[PDB]
Amino acid sequence: FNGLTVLPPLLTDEMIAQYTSALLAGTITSGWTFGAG
Amino acid sequence: LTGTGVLTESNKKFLPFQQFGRDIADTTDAVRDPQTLEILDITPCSFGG
Amino acid sequence: TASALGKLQDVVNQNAQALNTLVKQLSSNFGAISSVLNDILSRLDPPEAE
Amino acid sequence: ASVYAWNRKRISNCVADYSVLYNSASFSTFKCYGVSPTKLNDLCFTNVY
Repeated sequence: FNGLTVLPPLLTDEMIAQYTSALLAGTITSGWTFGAG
Repeated sequence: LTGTGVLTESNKKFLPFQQFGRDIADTTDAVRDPQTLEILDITPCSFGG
Repeated sequence: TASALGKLQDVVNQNAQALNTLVKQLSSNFGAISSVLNDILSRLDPPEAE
Repeated sequence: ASVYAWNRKRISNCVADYSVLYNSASFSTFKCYGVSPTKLNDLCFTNVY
């Protein structure tokens, strides 16, 4: 209340969970190959 | 005591020997009016970037 | 057991401590007659308040 | 009164305008401490001695 304010993050925990589920779904089905091709 | 703000009703159970309350930063938060026994909060006016 | 995530808790705590100290520092007089700016500005004359 | 037995009076429940004290020129000395003498008209006190 004295000029101090938080700011929101850009990404949200659902987008981060999309990322961290895409990486899992790739690693379980494709091995390393998806990383470099 | 001078100031600016938004006066509002409040549910602070001031005791009969008390007049006002303070916040951690040592500023007035609530007051008792000199003409009525009601207790009022003071809230600062809105601001932002 | 909830103690596993010590680091993530301590990185929040270390920040919260400083953020609280920065606001609590506002109370001090620094040698002035009174800490409240509006009080000084009310009880005194503009030539003195500075 | 005499300095060995100085005299005191307690004033309460009053409404007073100090401006006349600054229009008067009958005082050999007039000095105040801790409050600006011009703004006394805008203040309140619990007691005056």
